[PDB]
Amino acid sequence: SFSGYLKLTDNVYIKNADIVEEAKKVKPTVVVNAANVYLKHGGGVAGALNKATNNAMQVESDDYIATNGPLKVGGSCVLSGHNLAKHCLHVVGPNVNKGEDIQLLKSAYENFNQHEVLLAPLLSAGIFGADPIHSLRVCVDTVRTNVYLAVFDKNLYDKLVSSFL
Ligand SMILES: Cn1cc(C(=O)Nc2ccc(O)cc2)cn1
Repeated sequence: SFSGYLKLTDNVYIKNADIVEEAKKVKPTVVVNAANVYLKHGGGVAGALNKATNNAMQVESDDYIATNGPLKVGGSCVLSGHNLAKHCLHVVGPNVNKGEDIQLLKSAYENFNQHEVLLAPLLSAGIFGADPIHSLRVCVDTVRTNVYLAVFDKNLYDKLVSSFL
């Protein structure tokens, strides 16, 4: 199972880890992708997860978009986890670099409550432009299921743990 995680709360755990390497190791039931509404997995966590699937995630995602249209900011969809997980929960956190409503981050984290356990990144963090300290706070105050957060950046991981209230 998950190893080397620091327990933050009853249900939230955190580790300084590459979520792709963590997914290949754990092979969780659910890996969360930091998706955009178009499921265009170009960069950040999405680009890394997609590259690990040899682009199979993008091929599946394009078929999903062709059939269903784009997701909502704050929404999600369950697709295959390919070689990384049983499922991938593609969750769209607001991208503050695209001027999206930061208040939608709580709605984005609510998607995690539909799954008993997840391996996830901090939503809207990284190239999505939100403050990761704020994202972790929304995560702990919203998610009730067991969430194992992988934070790629060591310096950010240390800042998140040392400032966690
Ligand atoms: C590697 N990495 C660093 C960050 C970061 O520091 N983001 C950030 C954005 C807005 C803020 O108000 C404060 C911090 C995200 N990923």
